[PDB]
Amino acid sequence: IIIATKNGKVRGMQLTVFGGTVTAFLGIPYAQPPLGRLRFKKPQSLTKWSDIWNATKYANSCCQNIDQSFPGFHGSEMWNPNTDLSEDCLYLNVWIPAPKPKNATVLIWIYGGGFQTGTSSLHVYDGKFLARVERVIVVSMNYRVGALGFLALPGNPEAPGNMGLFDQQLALQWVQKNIAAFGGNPKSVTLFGESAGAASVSLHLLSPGSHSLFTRAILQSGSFNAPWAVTSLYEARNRTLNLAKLTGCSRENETEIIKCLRNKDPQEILLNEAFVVPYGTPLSVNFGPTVDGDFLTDMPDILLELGQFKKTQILVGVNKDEGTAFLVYGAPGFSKDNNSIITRKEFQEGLKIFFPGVSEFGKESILFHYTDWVDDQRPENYREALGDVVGDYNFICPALEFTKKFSEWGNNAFFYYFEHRSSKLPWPEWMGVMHGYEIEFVFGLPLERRDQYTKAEEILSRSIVKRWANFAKYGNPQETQNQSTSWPVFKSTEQKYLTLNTESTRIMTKLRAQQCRFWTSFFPKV
Ligand SMILES: *[C@@H]1O[C@H](CO[C@@H]2O[C@@H](C)[C@@H](O)[C@@H](O)[C@@H]2O)[C@@H](O[C@@H]2O[C@H](CO)[C@@H](O)[C@H](O)[C@H]2NC(C)=O)[C@H](O)[C@H]1NC(C)=O
Ligand SMILES: *[C@@H]1O[C@H](CO[C@@H]2O[C@@H](C)[C@@H](O)[C@@H](O)[C@@H]2O)[C@@H](O[C@@H]2O[C@H](CO)[C@@H](O)[C@H](O)[C@H]2NC(C)=O)[C@H](O)[C@H]1NC(C)=O
Ligand SMILES: CN(C(=O)Oc1ccc2ccccc2c1)[C@@H]1C2CCN(CC2)[C@H]1Cc1cccnc1
Ligand SMILES: *[C@@H]1O[C@H](CO[C@@H]2O[C@@H](C)[C@@H](O)[C@@H](O)[C@@H]2O)[C@@H](O)[C@H](O)[C@H]1NC(C)=O
Ligand SMILES: *[C@@H]1O[C@H](CO)[C@@H](O)[C@H](O)[C@H]1NC(C)=O
Ligand SMILES: *[C@@H]1O[C@H](CO)[C@@H](O)[C@H](O)[C@H]1NC(C)=O
Ligand SMILES: *[C@@H]1O[C@H](CO)[C@@H](O)[C@H](O)[C@H]1NC(C)=O
Ligand code: NA
Repeated sequence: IIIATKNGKVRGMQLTVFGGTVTAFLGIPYAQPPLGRLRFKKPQSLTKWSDIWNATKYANSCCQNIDQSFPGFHGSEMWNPNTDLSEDCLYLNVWIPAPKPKNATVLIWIYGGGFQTGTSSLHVYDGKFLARVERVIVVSMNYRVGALGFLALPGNPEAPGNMGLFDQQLALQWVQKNIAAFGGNPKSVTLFGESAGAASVSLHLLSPGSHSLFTRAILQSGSFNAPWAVTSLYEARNRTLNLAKLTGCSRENETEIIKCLRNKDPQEILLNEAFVVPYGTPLSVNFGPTVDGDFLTDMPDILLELGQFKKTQILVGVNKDEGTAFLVYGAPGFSKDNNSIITRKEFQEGLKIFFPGVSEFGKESILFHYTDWVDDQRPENYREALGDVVGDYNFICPALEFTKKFSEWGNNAFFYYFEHRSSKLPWPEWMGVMHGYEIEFVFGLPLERRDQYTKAEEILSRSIVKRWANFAKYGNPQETQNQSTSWPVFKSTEQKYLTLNTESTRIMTKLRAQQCRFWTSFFPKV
């Protein structure tokens, strides 16, 4: 099958899924390759072609540093890129149901990776189950990460910042101009993303240039008000200069700095990225979104507080154990290979690692709030406290504050709390329901019975896929047929959320109320 797009014809491939057929277009380009004089610049328009483009295999993933903290360990390496790294990586993928739909709702996926890593060709990001089972069209794109995507000299168009976000935005533009030719409705487009991807989705809610490119939005374990998500103009400039010094590109004319960095090999930029910050944590975002004056016209906390964003429905949620994954990447006493029982002194050492530029009193307040033991004789007490500190501060409390702030302006919002630790995961049990552990359930991998998942997990993923699809089509994430718990809207007063698990789906209220009042009200002062 061939499809005629605004820039030329493209050829796809057929996929047998669950006794049916999905058509896949892997690797359509959506911008001029950002090479040479184009490195660090906004993505440039793609000039037509007269031939048939073969969209039949995933394209190159963008340049990035690979995670090698556990070589040969599937739990980390399944997130490493699975196609060639290259600066020529501005490509996207399309999964359309067969037979060609007539006006299908589109789901657009934005992967995370701390704004430094990630790629849309990962196995857990395969859109074919969602297209087969729910008849939505799934789209995903590669966008530039790290310094190649977010190096910032604010004002200077040679390196204005936010290039990865403008990559995402240009791919959404492609969906507006082209997806009807695939049988999709450009007027029913839902963005969804996880971690830095979720943060990216929330920034598309703020950026006026994105407001007409999508309908609704789904935020999984991530939002732009998280402490890691937005870099100040101060830090962005300092870090760009630290990178120029690290590569001998230090000049006085700032444009001549950008020209000097353009002649460095992609690798040489990648190797020095890590050292532009003085103190780093497992959650560092060396090069990330900034207030560029273009994509972000003001500091996003101000735009949230004052209601400056797209008015629409949102679906937001978090996992029970967001913080645990990061503890084995540097906290003393922790290991994926033992139950990581830490002492009080090890907990305090852990805080120094995750809170380097915090005052001494700051660290003492975290200690005080989180070690008032109900039972001090539990040896996992400190182990669990440090995970909860990292998870509440970095993910859960910013997600709730974003949802409260957002709903206060009249829009329907739905909040979930994902608490299933799946059956086949390679990380140990003490890490619980880890960051990223819901992606496979959202994409419907447990719907594959040969994939070593339990039956309860197939049921959970089936219900989640239905709710996500109903949210994208209708703005309302119910499973209306199989006698399911209704999912109430999240209001600022009552703060009802839905829990997702294989046992009992429950309505609860005011998630982490005492912990988030600490982080969101007391702590930012320090
Ligand atoms: C495809 O459907 C759209 C309408 O989509 C629905 O309405 C949206 C506002 C949004 O809520 C979606 O989730 C819905 O599924 C049709 O749009 C109409 O287009 C005509 C042009 O002929 C226009 O005059 C109408 O005002 C539009 N209706 C709207 C905006 O509701 C569109 O034509 C459909 N196209 C095909 C080929 O089926
Ligand atoms: C759990 O292991 C940590 C990490 O130690 C490493 O991984 C282990 C699985 C094993 O292969 C060790 O030999 C490795 O060093 C242990 O913390 C270490 O403790 C030693 C003293 O025994 C100390 O010298 C190291 O600096 C520690 N390493 C770190 C990263 O803190 C920890 O003691 C183990 N915990 C439990 C409860 O068994
Ligand atoms: C891939 N991997 C990773 O990239 O996680 C980071 C790394 C740095 C971050 C900095 C700030 C904010 C969030 C960050 C997240 C994480 C890492 C820990 C837990 N499993 C396994 C390894 C992954 C979860 C995941 C999967 C896809 C996208 N995201 C996260
Ligand atoms: C693009 O692909 C064309 C056809 O691909 C081949 O034929 C189809 C029917 C499938 O079986 C497919 O897997 C085969 O590889 C080629 O003829 C054409 O040269 C390709 N264009 C390139 C490589 O630039
Ligand atoms: C950048 O930050 C580093 C670390 O804080 C510091 O040493 C340096 O003075 C800052 N400024 C410049 C211009 O390098
Ligand atoms: C910096 O370089 C640019 C690009 O060549 C040039 O237009 C500008 O005059 C230079 N400015 C200074 C102060 O050297
Ligand atoms: C509803 O229940 C039936 C069995 O009674 C099951 O096969 C089906 O997939 C379920 N659907 C959803 C959307 O959960
Ligand atoms: Na209550």
